[PDB]
This record gives sequence, C-alpha cells and structure tokens, in this order.
Amino acid sequence: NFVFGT
Amino acid sequence: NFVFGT
Amino acid sequence: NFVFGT
Amino acid sequence: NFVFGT
Amino acid sequence: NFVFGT
Amino acid sequence: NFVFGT
Amino acid sequence: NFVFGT
Amino acid sequence: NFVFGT
Amino acid sequence: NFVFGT
Amino acid sequence: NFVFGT
Amino acid sequence: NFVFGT
Amino acid sequence: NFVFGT
Amino acid sequence: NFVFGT
Amino acid sequence: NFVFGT
Amino acid sequence: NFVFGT
Amino acid sequence: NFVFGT
Repeated sequence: NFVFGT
Repeated sequence: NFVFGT
Repeated sequence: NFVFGT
Repeated sequence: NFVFGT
Repeated sequence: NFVFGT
Repeated sequence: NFVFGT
Repeated sequence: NFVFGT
Repeated sequence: NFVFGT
Repeated sequence: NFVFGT
Repeated sequence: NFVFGT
Repeated sequence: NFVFGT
Repeated sequence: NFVFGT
Repeated sequence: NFVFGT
Repeated sequence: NFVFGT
Repeated sequence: NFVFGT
Repeated sequence: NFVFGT
C-alpha cells in the first residue's frame, strides 16, 4: 500500500 | 499540507 | 508508517 | 486506518 | 486546525 | 495515535 | 492555541 | 500523551 | 499563558 | 508532569 | 506548522 | 506572574 | 513516533 | 512557540 | 521525551 | 519565556 497526498 | 505513508 | 503535515 | 484533516 | 492519526 | 490542533 | 496528542 | 497550549 | 505536559 | 503559566 | 509521524 | 509545575 | 510543531 | 518530541 | 516552548 | 523538557 502507499498513500501520497499533497 | 501533505500525507505520506505505507 | 505515516507522516502528516499542515 | 489513517485520518488527515486540515 | 488539524487532526492527524492512525 | 492522534494529534489534534486548533 | 492548543495541540493535544494521544 | 502530550498537551501543548499557548 | 501556557500549559505543557505529558 | 505538567507546567502551567499565566 | 505541525508535522506528526507515526 | 505565576508558574506551577507538578 | 515524532512530533514537530513550530 | 514549539513542541518537539518522540 | 518532549520539549515545549513558548 | 518558558521551556519545559520531560
């Protein structure tokens, strides 16, 4: 899994 | 803002 | 793990 | 789970 | 304001 | 765990 | 200003 | 836990 | 004023 | 422990 | 400004 | 002025 | 865990 | 102000 | 451990 | 001015 919020 | 994760 | 920033 | 509110 | 968590 | 800020 | 961490 | 009020 | 703690 | 200040 | 890491 | 520590 | 508030 | 910790 | 500053 | 370390 990965999460990448900007 | 940011959110980063695994 | 996660990092969260304003 | 994660929560990210700004 | 902010809320961050897991 | 959580962090909450005004 | 207030920050609370669990 | 931590508390940070200013 | 301030309040700091754990 | 806590510290409180006016 | 706030950054929290799990 | 007052500071109190537990 | 880490906390970084400025 | 600041709060730093682990 | 934590450090807190005004 | 105040700094507190745990």
